[PDB]
Amino acid sequence: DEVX
Amino acid sequence: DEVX
Amino acid sequence: KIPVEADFLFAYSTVPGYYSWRSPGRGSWFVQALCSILEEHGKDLEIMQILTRVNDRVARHFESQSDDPHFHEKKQIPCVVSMLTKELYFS
Amino acid sequence: KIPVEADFLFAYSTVPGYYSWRSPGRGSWFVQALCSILEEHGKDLEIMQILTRVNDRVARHFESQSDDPHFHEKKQIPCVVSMLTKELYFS
Amino acid sequence: TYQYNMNFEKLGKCIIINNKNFDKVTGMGVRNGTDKDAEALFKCFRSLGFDVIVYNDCSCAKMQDLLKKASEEDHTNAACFACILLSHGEENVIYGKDGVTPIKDLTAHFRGDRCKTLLEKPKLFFIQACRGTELDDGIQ
Amino acid sequence: TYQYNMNFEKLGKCIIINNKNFDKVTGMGVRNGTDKDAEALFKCFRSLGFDVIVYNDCSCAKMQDLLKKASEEDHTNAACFACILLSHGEENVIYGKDGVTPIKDLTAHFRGDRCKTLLEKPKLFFIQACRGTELDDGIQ
Repeated sequence: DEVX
Repeated sequence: DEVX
Repeated sequence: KIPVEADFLFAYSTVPGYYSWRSPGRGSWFVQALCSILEEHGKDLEIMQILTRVNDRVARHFESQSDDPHFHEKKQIPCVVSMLTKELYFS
Repeated sequence: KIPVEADFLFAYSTVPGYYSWRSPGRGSWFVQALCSILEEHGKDLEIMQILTRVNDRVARHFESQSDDPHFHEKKQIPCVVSMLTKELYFS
Repeated sequence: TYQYNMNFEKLGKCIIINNKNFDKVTGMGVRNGTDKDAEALFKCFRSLGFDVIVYNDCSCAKMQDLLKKASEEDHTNAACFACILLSHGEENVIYGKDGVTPIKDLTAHFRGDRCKTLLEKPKLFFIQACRGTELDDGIQ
Repeated sequence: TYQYNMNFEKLGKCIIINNKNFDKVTGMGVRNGTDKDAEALFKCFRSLGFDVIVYNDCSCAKMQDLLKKASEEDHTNAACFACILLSHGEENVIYGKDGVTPIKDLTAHFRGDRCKTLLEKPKLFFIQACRGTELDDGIQ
């Protein structure tokens, strides 16, 4: 899970 | 007519 | 688990950066409109329907009148920010 | 006359100041939720009903899974900003 | 299933902050007409079922203390919470009688982790205040 | 009377900006998964009736030009306009491949005084992007  |  | 910022609603009288207008003899435009819509539909409309009708009334029924021509015939649109997760009825 | 800022709607994936989460294998949380509600109700619900249900799905169905424990079990709530003056159906 | 649960003992608290007079150091003038706003707002929210409290000409310390103590009350039997701010403002900021305080700090008291008895319940904030000094010239 | 008039020839244009790969100067990494987002978004907005065009890995000048030329088209037979931005972001700003541009400057092209064929018509903007670097820890 990655963030923008 | 006035502004806040 | 639930987000700490969920279930907030902000009903702003105007959009970011702009003035908000107030009649000294009849009160602010946004409050005038909000309490007219609430008296007729506060118990039978959802909160986003109420505030959308307040957006329309402020935008259509109100126009600035000032002696200063820099502040003459100005308009206003309110601004709803919703983090709600459900529909909201006062019933 | 009508305000130049009227009839805008901003459907943000998260609230001001916060991260937005994206699964690399199944896409961003907000888009995942937005396209499930739209495929099921895009033509029979009002835009604020659609976006409110998207707020609920993002807030309840998604939780961060990261190897980094500083980014583990994190939540997200989207953010709707409406200057609309009417109800909106894609129908 | 898609509506907020309204089967509670009370609809909830409604706090009206009615700021009309400001210190001369702030540079802000008197907001004539705001008493008509507060009178109409308390009658409307009392008619909805809210427990309405009206505060008048508050400082920024009073406004932060009001909402922090309201955040710390027990809302278990309340369905929702409402707060109405009538004051001067600039962008992201609301005026007390003695200066400015950020709106985000006023509303953060009711976050999920800082007000557990309003969790999963709607917290409503109605803000009559300026957000800058731009004017909408309009178009026909 | 309370709905937007939808009796037009077209539902309207919908512009999807899908930014996945960014220049090394920006410091931002690849947004894996955004292709599944844009394809799913393309099918759902096409199914609504929108005329969807997807632009990929856009600069801040290209994003401003896309939205300015869309602002300058004739929308008389369209009911609404939609724009979807998928990119990296910080507060108030959206990332191009080569830097950041303010979201307000992207959307101001469609103001009432700057795009008369969308007057009294809804202009919708869906923004999948970060708005800062705070995390929501949640609460049980």
